[PDB]
Order: sequence, then C-alpha cells, then structure tokens
Amino acid sequence: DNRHAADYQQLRERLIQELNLTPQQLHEESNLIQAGLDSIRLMRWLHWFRKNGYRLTLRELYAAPTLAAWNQLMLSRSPE
Repeated sequence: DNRHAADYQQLRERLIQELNLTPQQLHEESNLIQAGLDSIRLMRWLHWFRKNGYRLTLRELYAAPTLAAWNQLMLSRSPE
C-alpha cells in the first residue's frame, strides 16, 4: 500500500532488478530473505528509508522480511 509511501515504490522498482527478481517473485507479500536479499542490500536500503525521514530499523526488516513489512513500517508509524 503506497500513498506518500509511493517513495518506497521506487525502492521496490529498483528492488526488482536489484536481485533480478521476477514480478511473480516480487510482490509485496513476497519474502525478501526467501529471494536472497543479501544484507548489504538490507543495509543499503536503511539509508533509503531514512532519506525521507521514514521510520524503521533494519532489525524489523529481518524480523519480517517482506516488502509489505518494510513498506507498512512507514504507514504504521504515520498514516501517509
């Protein structure tokens, strides 16, 4: 779900080619550790969130490794 969160869409739009994932392998419920998202990607993305002041910690992206989680961590801490 992306309204202001549409910023995350660009994170994700890149994320598709980042591991070279198929769209059927990369929808928001798709597991990122399952797709093989290395921790550098994981740690690269942290800066990309905090870029717009988005609010999450990488510990949460490991805990629930799905695009949806990283994404909803924006909306669930401020409705946007």
